[PDB]
Amino acid sequence: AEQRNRDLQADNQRLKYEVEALKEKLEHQYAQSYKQVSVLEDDLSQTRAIKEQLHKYVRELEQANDDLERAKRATIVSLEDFEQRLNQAIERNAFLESELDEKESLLVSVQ
Amino acid sequence: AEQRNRDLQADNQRLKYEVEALKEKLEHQYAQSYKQVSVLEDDLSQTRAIKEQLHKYVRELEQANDDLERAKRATIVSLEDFEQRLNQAIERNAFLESELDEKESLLVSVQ
Amino acid sequence: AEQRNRDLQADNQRLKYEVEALKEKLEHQYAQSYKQVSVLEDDLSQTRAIKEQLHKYVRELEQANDDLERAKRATIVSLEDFEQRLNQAIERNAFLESELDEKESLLVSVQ
Amino acid sequence: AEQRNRDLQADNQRLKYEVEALKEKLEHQYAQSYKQVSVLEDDLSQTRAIKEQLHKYVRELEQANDDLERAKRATIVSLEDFEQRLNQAIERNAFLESELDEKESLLVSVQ
Ligand SMILES: [Hg+2]
Ligand SMILES: [Hg+2]
Repeated sequence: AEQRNRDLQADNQRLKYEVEALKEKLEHQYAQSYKQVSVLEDDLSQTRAIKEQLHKYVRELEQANDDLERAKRATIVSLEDFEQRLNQAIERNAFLESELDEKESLLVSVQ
Repeated sequence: AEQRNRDLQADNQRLKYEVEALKEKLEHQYAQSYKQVSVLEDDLSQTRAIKEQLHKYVRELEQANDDLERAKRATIVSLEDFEQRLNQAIERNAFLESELDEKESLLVSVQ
Repeated sequence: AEQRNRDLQADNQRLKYEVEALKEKLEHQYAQSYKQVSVLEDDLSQTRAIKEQLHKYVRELEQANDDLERAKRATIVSLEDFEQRLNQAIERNAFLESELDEKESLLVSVQ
Repeated sequence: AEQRNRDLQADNQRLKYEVEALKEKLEHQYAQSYKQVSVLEDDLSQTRAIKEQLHKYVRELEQANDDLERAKRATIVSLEDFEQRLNQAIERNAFLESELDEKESLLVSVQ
């Protein structure tokens, strides 16, 4: 009965000190995890920001590809209208030349 | 005087032939130049037609050069508009990279 | 003295429970923090890869752009060469006109 | 008698001056005809020369045109290469965007 009291007293003090030690590991572990979660949350913010920028980046490359398309069509068509004009000049020149052939036929008959 | 008759009649006959043959040489000529005049008139009409055609040729060349300047502008402008969209994407890319380094800085501290 | 042993035993049982639940909490928190840090370390190497890819691959666009500008500059040069030739064709033709004006007045003079 | 001798003389003198008047009409016709044929021959030679010049010069414009077409096509090849590279960039950066979405999910899950 007294033996038992003694040893209950001894186990009581052991377990109180164990509880105190663990409450302290838990407080360290906590402070730790709050700090980690701080950066996780920062990482989430910054990540979603970067994902929206990448999405804008894809949209912008698409727009550049549309403008490239337009450039290609603008140069070809502009150069095509020019050609129809030069072809009209070349055609007039071929006529000038046939008329010179007829003048030549005229002059070469002379004596 | 009789010696003189057979002589002057003999010599007026020679002149009559000379006249006859000069009238034929003049007629060769009068006919050759009649044709040449005709060719000359025709040459004048054809040279006038050819200068009018040459005038139309210069108007076409002049328009063709106008249209080529047109095509220069349309090519340069449309490609400049592409470049402005391309530069915009490239700027977006530069900014992504800057955000990723901001994020790398955040995470290098993790341990 | 019996009551005293009962009181202490019940104290000692509540302390032993508190000890198990503290150790259980510490473990489960250790394990969760551990899993968070792995995530962030993985996010670090991934960020470094993404930044290096965007650097490499933007270079490929500026390089195609370099090749575009070169081709475009050659197109302008050729356009401008062609404009010079057209200016010169115009001037030559002007001189041909004057010379045909000269033939006409000659034709008009000998007719 | 002597009356006839005078008579034949009036005819003789009348014929020498006919021969004179004819010889001079012939001379003026040759001055004239030479002037005409001279102009026609020179025109024939000038006409052939003008035809050569027009032909050489239209062939320069046509060569300049080929050269411009040559630079144009290299520009379109450049631009088509660049379209392929933008299409490749659109796909790559949509891949990266997906990676970031997957990372965001993982960061959420680990809280
Ligand atoms: Hg957040
Ligand atoms: Hg890495």
